[PDB]
Amino acid sequence: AENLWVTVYYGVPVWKDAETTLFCASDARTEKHNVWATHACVPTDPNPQEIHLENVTEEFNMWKNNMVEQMHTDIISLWDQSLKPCVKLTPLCVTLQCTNVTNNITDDELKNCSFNMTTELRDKKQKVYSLFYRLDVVQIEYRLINCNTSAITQACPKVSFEPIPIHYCAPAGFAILKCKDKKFNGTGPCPSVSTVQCTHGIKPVVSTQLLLNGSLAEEEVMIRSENITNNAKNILVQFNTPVQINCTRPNNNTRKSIRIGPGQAFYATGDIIGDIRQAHCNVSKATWNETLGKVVKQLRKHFGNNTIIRFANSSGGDLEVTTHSFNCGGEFFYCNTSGLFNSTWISITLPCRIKQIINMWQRIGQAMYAPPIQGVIRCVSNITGLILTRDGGSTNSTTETFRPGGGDMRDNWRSELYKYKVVKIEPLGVAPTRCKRRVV
Amino acid sequence: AENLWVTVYYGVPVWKDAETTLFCASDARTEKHNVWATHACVPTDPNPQEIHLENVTEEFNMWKNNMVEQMHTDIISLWDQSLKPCVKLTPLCVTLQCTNVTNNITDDELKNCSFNMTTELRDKKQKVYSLFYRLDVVQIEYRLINCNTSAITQACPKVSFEPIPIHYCAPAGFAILKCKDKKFNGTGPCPSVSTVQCTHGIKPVVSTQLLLNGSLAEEEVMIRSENITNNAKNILVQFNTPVQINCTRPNNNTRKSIRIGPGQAFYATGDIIGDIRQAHCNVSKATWNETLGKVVKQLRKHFGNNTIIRFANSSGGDLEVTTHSFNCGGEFFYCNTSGLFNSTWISITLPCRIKQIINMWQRIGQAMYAPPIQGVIRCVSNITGLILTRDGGSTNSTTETFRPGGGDMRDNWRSELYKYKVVKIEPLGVAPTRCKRRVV
Amino acid sequence: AENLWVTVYYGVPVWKDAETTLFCASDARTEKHNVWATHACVPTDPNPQEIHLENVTEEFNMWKNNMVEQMHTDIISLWDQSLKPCVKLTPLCVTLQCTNVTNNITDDELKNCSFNMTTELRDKKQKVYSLFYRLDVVQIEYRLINCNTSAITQACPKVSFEPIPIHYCAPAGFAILKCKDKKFNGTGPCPSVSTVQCTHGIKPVVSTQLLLNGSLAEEEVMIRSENITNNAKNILVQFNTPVQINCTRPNNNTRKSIRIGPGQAFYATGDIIGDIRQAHCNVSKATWNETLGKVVKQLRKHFGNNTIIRFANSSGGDLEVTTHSFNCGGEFFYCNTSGLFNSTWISITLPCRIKQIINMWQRIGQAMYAPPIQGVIRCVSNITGLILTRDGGSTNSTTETFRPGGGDMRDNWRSELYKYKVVKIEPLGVAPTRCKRRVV
Amino acid sequence: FLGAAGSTMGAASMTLTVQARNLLSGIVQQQSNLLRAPEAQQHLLKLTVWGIKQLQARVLAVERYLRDQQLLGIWGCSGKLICCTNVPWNSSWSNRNLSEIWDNMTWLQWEKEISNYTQLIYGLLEESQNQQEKNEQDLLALDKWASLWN
Amino acid sequence: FLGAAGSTMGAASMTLTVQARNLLSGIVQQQSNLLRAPEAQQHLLKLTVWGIKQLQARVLAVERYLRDQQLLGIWGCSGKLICCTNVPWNSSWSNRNLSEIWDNMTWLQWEKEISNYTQLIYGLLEESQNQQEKNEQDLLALDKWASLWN
Amino acid sequence: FLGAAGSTMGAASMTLTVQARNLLSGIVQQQSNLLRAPEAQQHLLKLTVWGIKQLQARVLAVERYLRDQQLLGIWGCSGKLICCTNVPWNSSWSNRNLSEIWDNMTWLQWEKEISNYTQLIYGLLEESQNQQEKNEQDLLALDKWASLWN
Ligand SMILES: *[C@@H]1O[C@H](CO)[C@@H](O[C@@H]2O[C@H](CO)[C@@H](O[C@@H]3O[C@H](CO)[C@@H](O)[C@H](O)[C@@H]3O)[C@H](O)[C@H]2NC(C)=O)[C@H](O)[C@H]1NC(C)=O
Ligand SMILES: *[C@@H]1O[C@H](CO)[C@@H](O[C@@H]2O[C@H](CO)[C@@H](O[C@@H]3O[C@H](CO)[C@@H](O)[C@H](O)[C@@H]3O)[C@H](O)[C@H]2NC(C)=O)[C@H](O)[C@H]1NC(C)=O
Ligand SMILES: *[C@@H]1O[C@H](CO)[C@@H](O[C@@H]2O[C@H](CO)[C@@H](O[C@@H]3O[C@H](CO)[C@@H](O)[C@H](O)[C@@H]3O)[C@H](O)[C@H]2NC(C)=O)[C@H](O)[C@H]1NC(C)=O
Ligand SMILES: *[C@@H]1O[C@H](CO)[C@@H](O[C@@H]2O[C@H](CO)[C@@H](O)[C@H](O)[C@H]2NC(C)=O)[C@H](O)[C@H]1NC(C)=O
Ligand SMILES: *[C@@H]1O[C@H](CO)[C@@H](O[C@@H]2O[C@H](CO)[C@@H](O)[C@H](O)[C@H]2NC(C)=O)[C@H](O)[C@H]1NC(C)=O
Ligand SMILES: *[C@@H]1O[C@H](CO)[C@@H](O[C@@H]2O[C@H](CO)[C@@H](O)[C@H](O)[C@H]2NC(C)=O)[C@H](O)[C@H]1NC(C)=O
Ligand SMILES: *[C@@H]1O[C@H](CO)[C@@H](O)[C@H](O)[C@H]1NC(C)=O
Ligand SMILES: *[C@@H]1O[C@H](CO)[C@@H](O)[C@H](O)[C@H]1NC(C)=O
Ligand SMILES: *[C@@H]1O[C@H](CO)[C@@H](O)[C@H](O)[C@H]1NC(C)=O
Ligand SMILES: *[C@@H]1O[C@H](CO)[C@@H](O)[C@H](O)[C@H]1NC(C)=O
Ligand SMILES: *[C@@H]1O[C@H](CO)[C@@H](O)[C@H](O)[C@H]1NC(C)=O
Repeated sequence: AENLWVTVYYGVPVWKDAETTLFCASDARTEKHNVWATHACVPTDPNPQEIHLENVTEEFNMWKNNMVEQMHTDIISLWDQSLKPCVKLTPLCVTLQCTNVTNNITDDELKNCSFNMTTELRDKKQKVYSLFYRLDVVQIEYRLINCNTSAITQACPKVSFEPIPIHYCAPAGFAILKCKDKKFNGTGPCPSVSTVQCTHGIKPVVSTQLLLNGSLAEEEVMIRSENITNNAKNILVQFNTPVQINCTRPNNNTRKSIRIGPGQAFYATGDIIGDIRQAHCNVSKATWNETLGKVVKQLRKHFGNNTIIRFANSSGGDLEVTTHSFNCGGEFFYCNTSGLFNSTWISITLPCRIKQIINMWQRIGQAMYAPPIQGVIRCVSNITGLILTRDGGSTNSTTETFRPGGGDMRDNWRSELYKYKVVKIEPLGVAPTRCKRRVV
Repeated sequence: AENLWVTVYYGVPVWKDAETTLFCASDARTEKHNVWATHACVPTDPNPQEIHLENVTEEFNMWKNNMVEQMHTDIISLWDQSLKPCVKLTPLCVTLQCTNVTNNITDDELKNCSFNMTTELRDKKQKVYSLFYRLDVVQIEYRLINCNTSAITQACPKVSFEPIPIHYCAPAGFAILKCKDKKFNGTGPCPSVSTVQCTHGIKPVVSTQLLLNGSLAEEEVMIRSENITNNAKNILVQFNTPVQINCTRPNNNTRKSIRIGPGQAFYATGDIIGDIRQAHCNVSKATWNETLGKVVKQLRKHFGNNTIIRFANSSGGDLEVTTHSFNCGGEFFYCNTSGLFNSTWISITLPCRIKQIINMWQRIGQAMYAPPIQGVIRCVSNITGLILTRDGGSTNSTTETFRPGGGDMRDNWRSELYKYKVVKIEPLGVAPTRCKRRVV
Repeated sequence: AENLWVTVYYGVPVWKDAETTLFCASDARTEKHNVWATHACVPTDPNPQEIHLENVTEEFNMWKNNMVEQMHTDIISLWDQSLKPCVKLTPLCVTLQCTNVTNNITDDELKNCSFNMTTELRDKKQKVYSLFYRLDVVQIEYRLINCNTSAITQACPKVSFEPIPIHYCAPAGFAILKCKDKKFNGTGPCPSVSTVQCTHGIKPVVSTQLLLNGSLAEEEVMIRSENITNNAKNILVQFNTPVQINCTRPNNNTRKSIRIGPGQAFYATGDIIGDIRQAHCNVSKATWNETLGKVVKQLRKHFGNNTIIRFANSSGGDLEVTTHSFNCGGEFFYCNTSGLFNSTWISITLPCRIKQIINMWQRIGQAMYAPPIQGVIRCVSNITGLILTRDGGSTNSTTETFRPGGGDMRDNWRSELYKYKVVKIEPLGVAPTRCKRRVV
Repeated sequence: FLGAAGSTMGAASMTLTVQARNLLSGIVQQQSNLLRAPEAQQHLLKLTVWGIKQLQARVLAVERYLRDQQLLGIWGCSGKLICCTNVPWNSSWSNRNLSEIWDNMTWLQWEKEISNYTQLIYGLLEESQNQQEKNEQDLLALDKWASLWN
Repeated sequence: FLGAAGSTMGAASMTLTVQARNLLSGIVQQQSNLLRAPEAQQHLLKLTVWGIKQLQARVLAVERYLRDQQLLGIWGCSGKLICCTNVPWNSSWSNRNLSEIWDNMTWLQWEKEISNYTQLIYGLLEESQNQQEKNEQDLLALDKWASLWN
Repeated sequence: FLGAAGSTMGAASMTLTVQARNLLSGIVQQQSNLLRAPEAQQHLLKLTVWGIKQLQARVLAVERYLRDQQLLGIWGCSGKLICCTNVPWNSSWSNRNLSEIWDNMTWLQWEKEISNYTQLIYGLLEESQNQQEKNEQDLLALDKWASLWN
């Protein structure tokens, strides 16, 4: 043939994998003082134009994904930005003269503490009623647990904690791929992909050991891991059935407002109406038994169909590695979920404790104080899966043991950003053809 | 005719009404530590190129104007940014052992208070002389009024409070219209408009009930309202005559510097030279009588020429809705301007009080403390109009009653941004002509 | 000839002198918590492409240079940004009951002070061991020197103070010239210039009276001044020989951690191992004698070869204008460098004192507190020159006197940004030629 | 600048006789005030109120000032302030007298005429500009010597 | 948008038949979401988390969206979405069958072919575009009347 | 980059023989350092000193790098690095010998010659480019068949 000639083509549909910043997008509905809404960052969220491609088998990854770190670092930054302008509680770390409570059943408990406080005109102090839990006070008669670490600034009561769903929208010159293959496990070439400009609604919940409200898979309940071979890797599992958790807190929980110095009110738990019962969550034993059977039957796909045993969350660590922990309406629960794991191989209540002073929910250092909630607390929604660990050890052939591990928060959003990927767009392409310029 | 062909035209002089941010512009003159200058934000302010158009009757609005909110929200943001790095006075909210003053005439007054203070080496406290006013202390012997609300950080003494005029300049792709019709009342099609790049000098003064230094209209003193029909609408009025207000404060007002802890000086009023008189503002009764006659004669244009009565402020409320309040050289006056409103239908002094602790000048919450000014305070400049309210009620035909209402601050700048409007520029236009491309 | 026609040329290599912002650039090596690294601002620092021009004699200036102010204002801004999140020491300004130390030689000294402190549960105070120096406490038995000025927030111990070198890179549309003439004194037309995109490695050290680690000149040790004529101008001098300063601090300096309130640790000097000697720096007298001979022989170039005398820095004044002051491994030295200046016309130790509380190293106002360093401190590197002052006066002909002045910090970086200049690029140029457009 | 916006398009036929009455340079010469002092302020002040409000307004003018240059590029009209098309005055049913248009009608009134179908015109332009014309240019890649115009 | 990226270049010869499958306007119409609400939020909030993260991402798209317009300008191809050169298909040793290329090969696979020497092509383009051609245009500044084509 | 700035325009006639001695790509390839690490830093740090100082410098280069592209568009010279005009070398009284200019004079010295009247040249260019030429192109909208060149 003749000598061809290179011809540029501007707008070629090619892409490379890249890394860049994204941005939230949500909708309007007043009271946009939500700690993740940041008063409606991009409040548009327009109609979701989605385009299939159908002729490309693009590879994916969930364990090298970059969006989960951008999700994780924005959550902590939206956390402290919300927690900044509220009231410090550095005058609260004092000695506490405490005693027990006596109105109702044992095995709940609480402590009746009082202290010199209210600090109003810099000159007059008062002996103040207060009612604290356990697991936040220590002896020496008492002090708060966090006074050997740093400050204890409280939450503003006007803000909320309902994780309204957000949408990550790509900036210009970038695109969001989305694997539509309903059996894409964790990592590899997805045969059926599609392109969106923004993600779907992603509720930024926070829960150890049991991820709630999710994005439920299809009826093959999927198993997700980096590699099954290494025992030191957490295992994600996704559901297909919205199993319910009817959680509640029994008591009525009267608030008591305290003046501290200048116009800085402080809210402490007043004396409650007087029916001290236990916080608990009812789970139907039948449906829970059926979901584990679907789990173990696809667990036997990965290795030999023999001797599956489940165990209590690993002993030791700080509540947050052992109990299924979460919040319900701005009230932070800690449930001994031992009673879910016996050996499955061929209604349930759960004892829920309550902390009020919380650590930084990932870090050590600064710590927040939850205000009390008036009335009776009850909330309920679905689970979507668990975080499990294979123990391994000397079990060369049999007695396979699983315990519901998981302490990191990134594995929550890894379970929802698995089917997304970001690519840059390179609109400059060249090709040889038979055209040549007419040189004047 | 033949089929025409569409022809683009890039740079067509069309516009749409839009909303965008603007920016200040001023001039240089050291001591640019002015709370609105923000150390000369755009210190250029070049020559004012103004272009008339003469063939367009463009509509306007002053009650849907967007620039007043951008003016209002920048003033509060320039306020708190100035008030941030100064000294907090949270050690000042203590008990005060007070007594009266005895040197001069009654009906002025002041309180001789003392307290344990100076807090210097965290260990030594002192009984400190102080001299406070009334209207900022309450009994229980005394405390400051703001200690049941929030903190009381003081002003830095090096900054000033003279409202130097600024210029709002449009960004690129936008334009500032300006109605030149000298009888444009509030809202409608202005026949003679013109375009500027920046506004004129706008002094950001703050005054209830009597707006000062203004932008004076022509000899028809204009009446401005949203609608005359609704009685619950404030009525702006613009002058044409610079009536003078010779304000002064009599006393000499010695300062007294106090050391508080680390290097945080505090300024309190020392014992004055000893001629305790009243703060007052002299107004010429003749010229004030003539201005009201021009007002009422154009008030009779809007409705029947009968029975105009003016009143003092009604329904009580805080000072700031009842007294004409302002500052004079960083000293905040409150004058019972009852003596200006009798029934006009056919030299004056005014009792001025002084607060020192001021609330947030719009909001509730944080509050500033004015430092004292040494020497004798006297200042004088023009008025440009009032803010009035029609009462209405059962007065179906006669006895029309007006009282000088007005509590909002946006109506100040509504009286000066009425003759301005911002438009985006859409330089892309199409038209059919007789040209067609020569296709190769 | 015929009428020529103007022809634009886009990308003409012309320049004008301009002023704009630059940015740092450095390299990676963890522990990027350096107070000037700002966690590796631009951590690239690529290969230094340098281009000579060889046919242009471009003028320079070092006394009208703009980059030194951008260097100076970035250092203070990187200072306070590092000093912001650390611990305030406003509870430390209390009365101190002090006494001397008795273990070793006199003429070192230190004070054994104790105070009511540790403030842990807002209610319990303790008598605390502490060991302070002199030159930071005053009588009334004692208090810190800075409690009559402002607060005394301490340094975070995890950060460092080693001045790692940075690179100022020009932004787009700008260029950095660089004079290669090895005898360019301070100001004038440099015959051999070259262009770089980024500067070389510039260590941002801070030292009065003796600039260390430098950028050493060629063997003609250069003399730099604005003009020799005015006596009120500092004189820079650049070396060519890396003379060594073996500095050390003898003692072992045990740390003692103190709990203050909430989780705010405080580090005070514990009781040392017990060999109290003097801090000193050994300088070889031979090499120091030879360097001064090269200095005076080129000093005689500027004026008559007669009667050169050098002096101590007069008497009185502060430390920072009199002693050669610096830090060594986060430990701030003050050495009476009297013993370097006798009349030169034809091993040395130096008594080094230590402050711990430092002022703002240029300003008055806020002040930092250095934490102690454990172990034995010893560090050594080169000098590159001095800052001298001509006294003048009535010495019309003879007895020329020099004293090592210099209090400003800008003259440090003036000694390294002298051979650099920034220019904007104007790529639009026109010229007449013989071409004309073919009008259709 | 905007000197004959109130005029009719006949008396704004002089606007296209001049630099679109200096509209395009007016889009960009308004930047010169904020070009002149974004840096010349020498103040510390620890904080910037206009550090975003200027910068948000500054890049707003750039993107708006680039969408048109991108749109004139997509219609082959980049650089040309005035250019005609190959799409005719189509069946757009705002069909009328020419000397009604280029004699007595303002540009604002002209905008009020064709406010509708403006996006319909805008999609219509790139059809004839690329989807027929550029492949017709690829049909000009033959260069025969004996049977060119058969 | 990206509607036939998975196709071969033969079935992406329809992409160049359309607006490069709407890629270039897709580069700039994605800005319209952040064009629509950067200011419409009316909140004080005293502090901005996205005050830089949006603004850094916003000007990142502009500079990337201008390097290509600068690169098409340097190859004389500004405005032209498709243009050929004077540099031929050179000794670049990825020499093969044409109807292997424009029938059965994706653009991504085509990128995998000439991922190397891509910068070598890019330097090669401006050589014939300026270093011979523009001075050849300066050689067209003669305008004789009797001895033009000697 | 800037490799023959010290040369005369005769020895910078080789600069226009090359890519204006790589000046225009040098305007934009200097952005690639700040293109390479604005985001690759993974640090929290709660506050940004260069969050504005880079961003102010970044958009300063864009607007300056767009005023020229806007100015070459207004003179019909967009894309052309070198183009002549219809305005001749006018009565601008810096009239001299050509081989004084294109043999022995630097561009900086050439700037020192015509530092004055530079804005007078710049207004002069758009006069012949639009105010006569574009309406002369509108005079080419006739297409007769029997009496074209009367
Ligand atoms: C589980 O899913 C629910 C589904 O919405 C999440 O929202 C919670 O929904 C319940 C309704 O069952 C809300 O309780 C009540 O809502 C009424 C509405 O009229 C309100 O007036 C009451 O004051 C009460 O709040 C509940 O507020 C709402 N939010 C929370 C935080 O419980 C729920 O968030 C999901 N739970 C988890 C752990 O993801
Ligand atoms: C009313 O209009 C005046 C006109 O300037 C505004 O400025 C005030 O002007 C007076 C002069 O009559 C200033 O008083 C004195 O100025 C001298 C100048 O030599 C100065 O040395 C004295 O220390 C004293 O300040 C006055 O400072 C100045 N500013 C104020 C705040 O009064 C005045 O602001 C206007 N008043 C209102 C309420 O708008
Ligand atoms: C003078 O020049 C030296 C050259 O590096 C600057 O760095 C200092 O170098 C000394 C080494 O002689 C360091 O001392 C020791 O380094 C070892 C490395 O193994 C380290 O493990 C020890 O803990 C000890 O630090 C010294 O750290 C280092 N920095 C300082 C601040 O002294 C030195 O900065 C230059 N001095 C001046 C005043 O410019
Ligand atoms: C999940 O699906 C992926 C799809 O690629 C599988 O990944 C690879 O599969 C091949 C063929 O079986 C193996 O040779 C590779 O080792 C697999 N890589 C990885 C990272 O797994 C994978 O086998 C599937 N299953 C699991 C448990 O990951
Ligand atoms: C102020 O001038 C405007 C100019 O338009 C007048 O506004 C309208 O006038 C027409 C005719 O009189 C009325 O039908 C409308 O109801 C008016 N609208 C409004 C909002 O006023 C207006 O009448 C003049 N006077 C006042 C007091 O506004
Ligand atoms: C340093 O070198 C510069 C190079 O220009 C000299 O500067 C000028 O030199 C001429 C001729 O000797 C004098 O007329 C000027 O007064 C000099 N200007 C300045 C600012 O010095 C200079 O003489 C050299 N020496 C010093 C000590 O600066
Ligand atoms: C839980 O599952 C049900 C059943 O599909 C669904 O309707 C609901 O939206 C889910 N989420 C909740 C209750 O938050
Ligand atoms: C008040 O009115 C007079 C009279 O026109 C004018 O000269 C002066 O500038 C006005 N403003 C003042 C005194 O602030
Ligand atoms: C000091 O001078 C020596 C000799 O050239 C050199 O090797 C060294 O890098 C210099 N700097 C130091 C020790 O910091
Ligand atoms: C306005 O229109 C009139 C026609 O009555 C015309 O004479 C005048 O020039 C026009 N002015 C402008 C600025 O267009
Ligand atoms: C994918 O390729 C097939 C050829 O087997 C073709 O029929 C189809 O149109 C292609 N689809 C796309 C979206 O390119």
